[PDB]
Amino acid sequence: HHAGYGKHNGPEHWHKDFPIAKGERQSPVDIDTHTAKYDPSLKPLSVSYDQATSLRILNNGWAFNVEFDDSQDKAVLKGGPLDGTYRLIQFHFHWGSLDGQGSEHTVDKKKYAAELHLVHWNTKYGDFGKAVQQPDGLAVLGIFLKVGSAKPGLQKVVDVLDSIKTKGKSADFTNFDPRGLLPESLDYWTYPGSLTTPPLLECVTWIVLKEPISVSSEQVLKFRKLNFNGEGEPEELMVDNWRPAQPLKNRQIKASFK
Ligand SMILES: [Zn+2]
Repeated sequence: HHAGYGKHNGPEHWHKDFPIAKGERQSPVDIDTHTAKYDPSLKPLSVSYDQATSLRILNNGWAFNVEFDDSQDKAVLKGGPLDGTYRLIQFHFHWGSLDGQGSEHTVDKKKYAAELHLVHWNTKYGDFGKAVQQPDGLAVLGIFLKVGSAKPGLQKVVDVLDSIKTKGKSADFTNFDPRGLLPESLDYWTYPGSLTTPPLLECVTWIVLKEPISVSSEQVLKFRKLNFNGEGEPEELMVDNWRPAQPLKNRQIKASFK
């Protein structure tokens, strides 16, 4: 009986196994666009994914992760609020059972159909495991997804989901270009926060893009065909695997843009 997104083990229950769930810098949060202040101090954001090397995609019962080779300085995130270099290790989504919900962060309380999370770790800490133990160990790029026109660069991901339907399944996923999942503009909000799943460590600088990418209903429907359960178990569809907005507390959300 571990955490999950069910009525008896959902986000509201996580604090029992992870006290930090009621911490001072938990994520996600609602982004109040009118209160977020433009920060002249923010340097230009740099997303260098030209040499990104994906290797595999796995259903881990919480989402599916496209994993990358981070043994070398290739796909990195720098600039903006960040100091130093952060290396891409994996990306995953959260999505709902309906187009009206699914994102973890909200904008003026608005919930998007889904949210993409590109996870990077601060290279100054040597590895991901050590980085998550640091307040500035991680830097996650958040991108909202809305339903409309299909996203060409996402179809490759959608097509392999059939092979990793259940928890524990993984498949080769080489040569995937994450640049195809980025919106046109890099304008962003940013604030200090946490992982949004156990162990919910407060080691994350969050960079959430203002501009959503559009995906087709067909593409999102395939996300909804995945299973939380393992092979040969009662089917529990993988939907609504998002954590709700948490108290902002003593934090300020800064904007990179007008
Ligand atoms: Zn996430």
